[PDB]
Amino acid sequence: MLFGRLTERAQRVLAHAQEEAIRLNHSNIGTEHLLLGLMKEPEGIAAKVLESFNITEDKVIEEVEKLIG
Amino acid sequence: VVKALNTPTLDSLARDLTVIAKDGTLDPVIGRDKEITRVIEVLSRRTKNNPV
Amino acid sequence: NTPTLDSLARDLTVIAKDGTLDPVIGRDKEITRVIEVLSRRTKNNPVLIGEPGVGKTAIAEGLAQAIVNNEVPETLKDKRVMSLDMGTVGEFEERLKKVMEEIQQAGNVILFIDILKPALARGELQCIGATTLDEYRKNIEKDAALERRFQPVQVDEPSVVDTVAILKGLRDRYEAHHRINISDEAIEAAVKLSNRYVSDRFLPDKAIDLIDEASSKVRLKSHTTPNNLKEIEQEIEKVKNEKDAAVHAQEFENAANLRDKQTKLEKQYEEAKNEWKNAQNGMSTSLSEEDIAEVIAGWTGIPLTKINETESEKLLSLEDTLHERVIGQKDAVNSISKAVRRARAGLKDPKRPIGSFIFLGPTGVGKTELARALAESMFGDDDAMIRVDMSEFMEKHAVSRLVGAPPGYVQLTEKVRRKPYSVILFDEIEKAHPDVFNILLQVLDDGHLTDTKGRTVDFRNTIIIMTSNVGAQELQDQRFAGFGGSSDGQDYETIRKTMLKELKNSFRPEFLNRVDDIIVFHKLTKEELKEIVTMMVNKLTNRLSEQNINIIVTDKAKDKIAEEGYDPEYGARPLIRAIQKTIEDNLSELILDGNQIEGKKVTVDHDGKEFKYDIAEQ
Ligand SMILES: Nc1ncnc2c1ncn2[C@@H]1O[C@H](COP(=O)(O)OP(=O)(O)OP(=O)(O)O)[C@@H](O)[C@H]1O
Repeated sequence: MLFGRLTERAQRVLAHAQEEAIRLNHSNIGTEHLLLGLMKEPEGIAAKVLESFNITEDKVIEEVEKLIG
Repeated sequence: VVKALNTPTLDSLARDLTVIAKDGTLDPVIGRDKEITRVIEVLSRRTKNNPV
Repeated sequence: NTPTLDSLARDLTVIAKDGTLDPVIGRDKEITRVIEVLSRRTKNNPVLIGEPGVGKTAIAEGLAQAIVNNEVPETLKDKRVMSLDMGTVGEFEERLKKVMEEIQQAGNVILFIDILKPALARGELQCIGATTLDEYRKNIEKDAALERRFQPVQVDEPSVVDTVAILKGLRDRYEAHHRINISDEAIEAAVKLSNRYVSDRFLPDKAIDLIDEASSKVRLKSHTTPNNLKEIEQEIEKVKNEKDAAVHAQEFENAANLRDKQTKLEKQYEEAKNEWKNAQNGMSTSLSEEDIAEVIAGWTGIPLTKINETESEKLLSLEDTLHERVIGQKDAVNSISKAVRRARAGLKDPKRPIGSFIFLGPTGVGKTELARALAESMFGDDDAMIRVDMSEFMEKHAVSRLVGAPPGYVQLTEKVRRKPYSVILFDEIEKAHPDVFNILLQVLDDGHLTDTKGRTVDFRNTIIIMTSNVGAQELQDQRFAGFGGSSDGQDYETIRKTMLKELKNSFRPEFLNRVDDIIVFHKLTKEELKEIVTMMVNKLTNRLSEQNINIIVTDKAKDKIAEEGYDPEYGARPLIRAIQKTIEDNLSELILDGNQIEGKKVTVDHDGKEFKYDIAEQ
């Protein structure tokens, strides 16, 4: 039941993570890419969770870029 | 996220397998397709339809 | 109403009154025999003598059912049948007295069994036995009181036509369950194939056991989705999941669109299902004869290419198969080919064995190879051969081994019972106990035997071949009798007559009268071994098909290796040793050297001193 329950936005998050992995010259799809893929989907329920917690798009990108190499 | 969001006799006297398998918790049975097909072919018959 | 008898045993007339089970078919003679014996003044206790599994319970079921159908005569009219199982066996003796008293008082209760001697002496109980012959001759015959009170009745498996009638009688009971249209031609093919191979549990369970997968295969193949409904069902499921997620997301703007899409997909799925089921119902589930053959191919392991035959080209291809597997000496092949077809057609007596050939000649010529080739070309199974060595059958106590252990002490009959269609081969028949010769003569004449337990084995479909080493000294003298030649130029009939004349001196004159044809093997020459080497090379290449390696051996190497172990007495035994120690020793090292010759071509050539190996592309 891996792909039998994912919604349309769930696959969009995975596609965003996959396309961000190529640009960052990373051969491994780590957990740091799924976070970026989720942040670029302001339509899901999780979008309201981060919006209400003063979590924007530009801050998380630089915060995760600093941690990773 | 929370705030922003039938034959009952046999059910209690035994355990139901397809209910748990529906939730997607059991390990996927891989490589037993031949046995599954043999069992379903044997089971679908008027006589001698109880595979062992 | 005999309440005690109705509670301590199971009543059959109540079950037969409703008729929920299939009626007893093919037992129209056993019922009449039972009702005739029960009407006799003396020996009114019939016994169902027979091996378990032949349908002894069906006889009692039919006897009980005949009461409901009003087919029993006035002697057995409106009389219930009660069966007492062996699982209810002091306090035990206190119930049977009341049961027999109730039976005597009522007068319409018929006892059935699988202390009581005074009861049977006066004939107050019309019990019907169902024990096997071995127990009947061990516990009943030893008592004189029950000897004149029980009438033995022979109950065994019916005929093939009776089995066909039984299968056709219950056709509806199988066709109405899974809605399968069983063709008439499939019944006869199924009953033929079931008796051809499955002959262990007797009738009727060895013939009705084929209809469990043959029809189910086509039923399941025609019941699947041809990539039409599965995609629509997946789309419906994903739309339903998306709609549920939207409902739980408090976003009803897309809820209407999702509901409309789900309704449209449901309508499309209903239309597709209707149009598919109309097409499916437009045709019937007819059955072919190939399904039964496929099922029996997996039941016994026999390849489908052998089972799918009309039993007409097998005789023609027997000679070709024997010539291919056995190199040279076609006289024996032609002599045995003519005799087997006469018996197969029906010219020979059906009770007598099909083949009664005798193998004669020097050792190492390949008699076992010819026997295996014949068994494969006639029955299709290489391992369906039973070999009994007469070296151990030299004393008088050895005669009680192949026929079975007599009661009081604790082979061939037991093994041949499970495989009636098997080739039987014997060795050192010239040195055996005299009683074994009498047993073999009885097999060749009568066509069947009987063990100490009373069970009758079958030898009508068995081929008996006896290998004798006597007379080998005469053949070798003829080869060297004349300089520049041998006896190969002589006619085969003259040598056969001389060997037959020399054979009857040591054996019994009447023992050789049943032999269809005397088989005499020739000698191995230089040219014969060249093709044997080629056959060995071909077999080795065939055994290396998994590694995909092509091996070719030049005729020079074959000639060089043929003379390494040339000996008429040994035969072909040194050839295998020479082949294994020359080419295979180097082949194994090349295989183990990191797949050096994997997927390549290996050439064996003899330059005069050694065997140079060439490795190139394949
Ligand atoms: N023409 C032939 N082509 C190939 N192989 C042959 C040929 N003739 C004989 N052989 C081989 O000879 C071998 C001799 O072994 P086999 O056991 O058959 O001998 P036999 O002569 O029947 O004697 P025995 O009864 O003592 O075993 C056989 O295994 C067979 O492979």
